[PDB]
Amino acid sequence: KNLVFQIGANATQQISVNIEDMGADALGIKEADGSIAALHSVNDLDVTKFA
Amino acid sequence: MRGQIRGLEMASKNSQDGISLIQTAEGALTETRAILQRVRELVVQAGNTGT
Repeated sequence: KNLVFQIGANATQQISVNIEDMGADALGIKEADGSIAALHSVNDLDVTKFA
Repeated sequence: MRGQIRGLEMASKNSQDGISLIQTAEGALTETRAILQRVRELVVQAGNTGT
């Protein structure tokens, strides 16, 4: 779902744009990951697990 | 001679008349061209507003 800004008057005089950020925007392999790299943005481990 | 003379002036009148017919059609097509210009503008603007 790439974003096409028209830039010039004629055909193809345009570009592409993309973007992604949300809760699950931690370290991204192809998906974020499973038990890691998703919660770290979404659910911190700072419950007790550092103790 | 006279036949071809008066016939010739009449033919010239006929020609001018043809010109003015062309003037009408040309004005219609002028305006059509303005429309199509506006259309193209809306197409370009539509192009970026695909995003």
